Amino acid sequence: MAHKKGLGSTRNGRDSQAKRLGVKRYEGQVVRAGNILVRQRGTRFKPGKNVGMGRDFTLFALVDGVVEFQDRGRLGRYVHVRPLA
Amino acid sequence: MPLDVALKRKYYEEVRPELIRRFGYQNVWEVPRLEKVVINQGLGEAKEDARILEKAAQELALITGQKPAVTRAKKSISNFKLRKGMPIGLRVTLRRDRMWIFLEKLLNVALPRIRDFRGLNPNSFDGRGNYNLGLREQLIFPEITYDMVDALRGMDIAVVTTAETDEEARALLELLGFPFRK
Amino acid sequence: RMKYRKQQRGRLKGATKGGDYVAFGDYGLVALEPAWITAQQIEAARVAMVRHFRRGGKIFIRIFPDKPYTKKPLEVRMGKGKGNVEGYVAVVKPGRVMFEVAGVTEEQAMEALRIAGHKLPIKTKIVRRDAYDEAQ
Amino acid sequence: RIKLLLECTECKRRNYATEKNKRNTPNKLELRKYCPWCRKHTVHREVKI
RNA sequence: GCCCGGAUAGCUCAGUCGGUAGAGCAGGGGAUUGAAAAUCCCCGUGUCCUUGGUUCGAUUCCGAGUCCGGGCACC
RNA sequence: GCCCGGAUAGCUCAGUCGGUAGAGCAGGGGAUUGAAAAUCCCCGUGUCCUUGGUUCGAUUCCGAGUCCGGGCACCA
RNA sequence: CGCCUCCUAAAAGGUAACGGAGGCGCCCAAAGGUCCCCUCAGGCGGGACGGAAAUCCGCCGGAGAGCGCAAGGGUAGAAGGGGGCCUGACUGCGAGGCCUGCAAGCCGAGCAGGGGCGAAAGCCGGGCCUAGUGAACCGGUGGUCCCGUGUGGAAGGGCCA
Ligand SMILES: *[PH](O)(O)OC[C@H]1O[C@@H](n2cnc3c(N)ncnc32)[C@H](O)[C@@H]1N
Repeated sequence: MAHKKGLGSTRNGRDSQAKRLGVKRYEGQVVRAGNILVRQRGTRFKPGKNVGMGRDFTLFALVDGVVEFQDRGRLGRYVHVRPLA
Repeated sequence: MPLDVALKRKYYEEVRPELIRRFGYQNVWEVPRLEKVVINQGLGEAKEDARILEKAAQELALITGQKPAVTRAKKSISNFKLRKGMPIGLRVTLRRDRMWIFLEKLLNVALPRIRDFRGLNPNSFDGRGNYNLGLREQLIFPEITYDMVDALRGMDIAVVTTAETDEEARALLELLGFPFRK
Repeated sequence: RMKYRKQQRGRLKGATKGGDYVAFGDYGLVALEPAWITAQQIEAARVAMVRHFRRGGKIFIRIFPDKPYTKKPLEVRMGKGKGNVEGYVAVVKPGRVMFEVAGVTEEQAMEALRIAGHKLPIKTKIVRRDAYDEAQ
Repeated sequence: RIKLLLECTECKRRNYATEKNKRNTPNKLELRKYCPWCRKHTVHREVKI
């Protein structure tokens, strides 16, 4: 008396908003304070000279510097801002 | 009292060079002397809090300077694997001389003293020649009388020695404070 | 089969090549053109062999009951959480080092395999130890 | 309503500053500190329900 | 495709909110009977499911889990 | 969110218009006890929720605080 | 049927699916500041009331114990464990950037008033961080002391909190 399918909605209600962060400011490019560079939800980044780590593990330009990519090899990743020009 | 003080002083001072070169021939170093002595006893869970905690007091006290308050069962022994922080650190880490009139009074003057208190213990320290042996019953009246029926018993102390390897350490407190049988 | 005390529910699907080769006794069954193979079928061979071999002196192993295959429903219409666990098996694809001993000493072992796999489920080949292998 | 209720700071009749706060542990106990725009900084006090 | 151990004495179920556990039935020992019932006196019983955590203290308050339950499984 | 009531013995509750704290039940103790009772006498404990002021003093009087109980009204 | 975390986004970033998984719609009055100290679990060997597992001694160790809460990142060159003193979990504010079409949400040197931790070289405009969140209307209260429908006031009302 009525063979038509059957209920079946087990459920995987999963979700994660999109995001940002990362290696976000190109070699050498003109990098001014206020200008953010590389955000890290960790510590792949050590705020070297003029590199200001914001109250969030966010690499922000502390000075008018040329984009200073300072991978200090093994010490870890070290970010730096070079004395303008 | 200060009697046995001068005593340990000498026992060791001389015995030291004694065996020191008797076998050493290093440079009369901690080959093999003894330094500082911590003492530990029957953990707070042995508690009643106010009562036997204060008794732990009396005892730690007249014994070597330090005597218990009221807190001995937190994060509780509870049921088997039931325990949290560790607010029951009741011990004396006193460091030197006091310690020696102690090697004295203690080992050499209270050693055998109560119920078959013989001492026929194998490899006393042996865990690197530094201590081992704590006794499982107080020096009864190392002072005080009935100031608690069960009062205390789980007693065990430890010395910080340099009597490096055993045989050596053995020479050390063996003749210095008595090596309990085989 | 055996893929006991797993950890997750299901895998996914692909295939292409891997890392099976060696030897391990000199009575070898190597796949060639497969993919996953029923842990069962597997046991099948296991049997086949075991039995043939005067029924005693042990064979060895090879792959494992590896993944969880799901036909999900039972035959419904499709949209389940794709749930349902159901058939568990091997994931071997480039002629793989499938290793089986016993002490047959011969084309007897041969037969054993012959059927075991002839059976099993693919274009495959068999042999022995042909170019040793040096490790650290 | 939970052991989390909102209060705010006011200062010796010469201002009031805000901020929420709680209820739990030491409950009422509510002096605190803070600084109003009164004078240049100044105690304040806090309390205020 | 849910509702609460929906727990705690041998059982059926109270009680707590963390201090208190209880009752009925069962049961053990005497009494009545010629002997059993019934009836009459006396009595003992609890990891309060396991579990970590908090707290000075947890059966009780949180966190995880096991079991037994309850709403659909069918248009 | 206002508007009323209470806070007392272990339980439920009396209580000068400021001078004492009292019932009822539970709990315990003896006589009675085929017997269960009912009877029958006897007790047990109180910052009278807390903090101050009124008064020679205050369970009481007033303010304030916490709590529980009632009620009544809204809620973008 | 809102948000955080991991996979698939396939290597920039970034994307469905009735695709996998799994948490939050608390608080922490001091896990909020800074100054001074310290420094894991676990392995082994030796020990009172032990007695698989406390407490103490003796070694060993890319740190896998740890950080309210889930994941992931980080990370004891401690954000982690302990002591002292204290409120900036400040108002005025910010240049200049993350992402985003909207609004959002988010990162922040430095100038001012004003303090607090050291003597100070300086850190502090909440926490170790990524979830604990809600326009607009409407109306309340603590201001303010701007407006008032002739003028004085006021019902009432504008901006602040
Ligand atoms: P009935 O007793 O016929 O059993 C199910 C029948 O109903 C139809 N059906 C069930 N569920 C449906 C949804 N969600 N959409 C459309 N039709 C649906 C089936 O055809 C089945 N025969």
